[PDB]
Amino acid sequence: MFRDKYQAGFLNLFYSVGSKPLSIWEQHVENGYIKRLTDPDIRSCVLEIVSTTVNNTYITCPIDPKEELAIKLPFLVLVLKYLKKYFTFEIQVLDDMNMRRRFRASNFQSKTRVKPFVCTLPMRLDPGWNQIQFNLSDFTRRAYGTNYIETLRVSVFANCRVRRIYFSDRLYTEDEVPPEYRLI
Amino acid sequence: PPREFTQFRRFYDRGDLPISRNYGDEQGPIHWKVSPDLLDYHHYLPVFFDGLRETEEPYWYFAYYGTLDLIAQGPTKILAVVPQLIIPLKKDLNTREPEILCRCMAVIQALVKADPLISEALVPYYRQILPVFNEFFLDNKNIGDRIEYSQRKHNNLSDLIHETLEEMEKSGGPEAYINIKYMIPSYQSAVA
Amino acid sequence: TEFRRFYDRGDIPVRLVHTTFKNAIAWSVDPSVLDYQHYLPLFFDGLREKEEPYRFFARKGTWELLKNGGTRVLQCIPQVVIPLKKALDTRDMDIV
Amino acid sequence: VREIVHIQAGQCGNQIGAKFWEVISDEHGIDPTGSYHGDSDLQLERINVYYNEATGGKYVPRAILVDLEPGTMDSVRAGQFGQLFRPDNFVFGQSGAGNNWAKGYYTEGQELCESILDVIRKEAESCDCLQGFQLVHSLGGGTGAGLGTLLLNKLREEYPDRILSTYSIVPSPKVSDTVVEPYNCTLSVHQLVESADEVFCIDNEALYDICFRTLKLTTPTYGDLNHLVSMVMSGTTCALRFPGQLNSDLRKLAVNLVPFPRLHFFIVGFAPLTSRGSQQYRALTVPELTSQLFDNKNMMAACDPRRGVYLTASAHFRGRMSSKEVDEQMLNIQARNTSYFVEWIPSNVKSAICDIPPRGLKMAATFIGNTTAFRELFTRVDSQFQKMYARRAFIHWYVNEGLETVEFDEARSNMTDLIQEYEMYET
Ligand SMILES: Nc1nc2c(ncn2[C@@H]2O[C@H](COP(=O)(O)OP(=O)(O)O)[C@@H](O)[C@H]2O)c(=O)[nH]1
Repeated sequence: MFRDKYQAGFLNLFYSVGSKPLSIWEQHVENGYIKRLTDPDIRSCVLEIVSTTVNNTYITCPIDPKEELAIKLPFLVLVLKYLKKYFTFEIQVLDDMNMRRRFRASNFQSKTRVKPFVCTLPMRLDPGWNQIQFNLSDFTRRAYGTNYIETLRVSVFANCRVRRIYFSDRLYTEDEVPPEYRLI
Repeated sequence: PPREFTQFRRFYDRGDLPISRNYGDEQGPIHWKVSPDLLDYHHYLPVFFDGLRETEEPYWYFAYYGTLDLIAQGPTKILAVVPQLIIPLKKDLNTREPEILCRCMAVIQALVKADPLISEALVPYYRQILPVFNEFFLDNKNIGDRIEYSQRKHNNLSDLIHETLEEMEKSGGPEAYINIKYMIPSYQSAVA
Repeated sequence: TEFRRFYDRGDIPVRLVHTTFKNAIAWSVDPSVLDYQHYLPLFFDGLREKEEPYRFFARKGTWELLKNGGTRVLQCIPQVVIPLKKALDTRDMDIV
Repeated sequence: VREIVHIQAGQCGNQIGAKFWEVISDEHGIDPTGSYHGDSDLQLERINVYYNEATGGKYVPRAILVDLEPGTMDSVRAGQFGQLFRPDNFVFGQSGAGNNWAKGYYTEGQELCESILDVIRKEAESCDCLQGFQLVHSLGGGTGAGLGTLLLNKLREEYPDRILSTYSIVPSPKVSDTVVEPYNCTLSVHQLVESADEVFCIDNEALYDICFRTLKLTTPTYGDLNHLVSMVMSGTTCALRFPGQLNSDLRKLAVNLVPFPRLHFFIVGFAPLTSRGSQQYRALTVPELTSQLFDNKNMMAACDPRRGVYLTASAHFRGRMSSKEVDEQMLNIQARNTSYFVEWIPSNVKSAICDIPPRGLKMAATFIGNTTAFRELFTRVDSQFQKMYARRAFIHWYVNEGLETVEFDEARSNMTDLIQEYEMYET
């Protein structure tokens, strides 16, 4: 699904100013909460996820476990607030000869092992709002070497404040974007 | 635990100043009979700290806002009275009602901001204070994707804990974090 | 064929011109900047298609690129022989 | 896809908003405790606009109640839908105003601000699409007017794009309830003009006049007047929640009606209105709706449009009707009264239809218009203010707050400038 729809420019997947921004998103909560609130930081719409055990609390898209996304765009951009706590998220991608491949990055990670079934990345952020961009095509060709194929599933875990999750066809720097597709 | 009798009521019936709520002036919530600078700090402020435990007017309104004004106007002198404030402050926290602790956390946040030396002097007193915080730490509620009103009451007690703990952690210095771990297992440092 | 997958989502840079007289193809990407090592095997795969829209694009793109590319075809021979083998072993009435 | 957070200052405003929630819950079929027990699946198409769901199948409304003394909140909790409001939705001050506009704004406003802003805050990042708040307040009093104007500024600062839709009750010019009122309204107008995107004016004198022209209620109470205001609010926000055949929202209405940034004060009206006994005789049709909407005896504003001319107009319809009949009316009544339409702004009238009418009232309509007749309203309060100001006895009450004497003059100068702007635009 998303297969036959037009996919050019920008294509968002979570943005808290719709009507049920998790209408396509699925939430799993344990030892924590998904709560939606306002920050004095930006005065603009945000969602919060906080939990004691990060692995047991996450959001995944799409809702249907058996069904998958057909988004073509190679760039995934996250605009999130770092809560000075343990954070992780994972992405699923298909490759040229049809093997499912998955990346999961963590801030409490240690190494960058690329054993076949799942790749792991350590990363560090800045306290406040971050604007991480993940070029899936570059990463797939760098790690495994296979070219890029459309993206299957996206999951974000607890202890982070997320306000946008959108895809872009190519890399846009600041101000070559819609005025709200950036940081206030 | 019954309502341990508050000294502030006994000081207020005969001698306390903040009765004045009358304005033809560009002034705030409360007024003083005399300028607070002339007052001593060993007698008035500890009594004011005890008054936050009051539940009915006019006692608690004067005590809460009187504490805020005194801590704002006279931040230099409060360092001497810091040891004497532990006992009345510890009385208020043990009430555990979701209203007194909000006032106490507001005072504490207004207290640590006054001087980094004050917070360094509160490091030995963490063990006397934090157990109430260590109980209420994880009382947030799961609502999913829809709305929080509690913050206009300013009564989401958990969120007050997080900011206030972050405030002692910044001003506490080198040994504040390890003491916090000894009281709060689920806390993780926000030093950077 | 797999060539259906790329064309079905508007990835193959070709379009059809209905100049009434002979159906012809137009390039969304000029042949100069085309990555022959990537696009050439896909055009060879489209020959196995049956219905008209993919069949016409496959023939025109394959013949055009082969007859104008030049020496750039030489490196792509081992990659395009395998789809050519798949096309032949169909034993089809008109794919052969 | 359009979620609105509703704000209520005002002893008047809090009562009006409560009756509005009565109307919405009856329309949607909501138990005054928030449990759905209705009969129409269309009621849940867009219920998220006005409500939240709490875990347990309970719906909580996007309602903010603002006051400075707990008396009104105690009355609201004694109301039918007091349990519908989340208990944290209410805030009240601890030092009353007594309709002193300066006291509420200056001394009480600053303390109130740090508390009040943050539901306006945390509703914003969690109301699923914020394209506008909604505020109902009184202008003659001190608590609603001063605090509402102050919060309107903070709403504009924190939320620039979101539409600040405001509904205000104008001081009654023959007699209104308060008499600090000319001072209060003068100071609130200057704040309202610059920040609020839309301002709607209602007069109690017109409401009583309408009741005795149309309703023939021998002895009405406040409940009827606030119910009519609830009808107007239901008609204004109906297009967002329910289907139709042609619909305009708040931003469309701002686009369609506002020709210039400061000419956005609008009159409001509702049809049909009929006495409880004579409704049987009346055959309710589209021409009957059009005649009632544009008839002067039905305007809920103390300003005769016949003394002025129309700039822009808007009409909305609830229920299933033919568009040809509606637009047949919109041409012929536009041509009938060419003496009231400005020559260089044609297309003054706009049309809209919503599919679901309210209960019992099979066919419904709501009219919002713009006319130069607004100039009479500001003239009356200016005339009353002039000799009151001419002997400064009352401003010393406001000066002791901290308000400068020059503050009254800049509001008066802005008021006169606003009057002049509407005078040139007539020609
Ligand atoms: N229309 C209407 N007006 C009311 C009602 N209750 C109070 N008012 C008006 O509210 C005004 C006084 O408001 P005030 O006590 O100063 O509170 P404020 O609205 O916050 O300024 C008076 O002019 C009353 O006429 C009501 O039920 N309906």
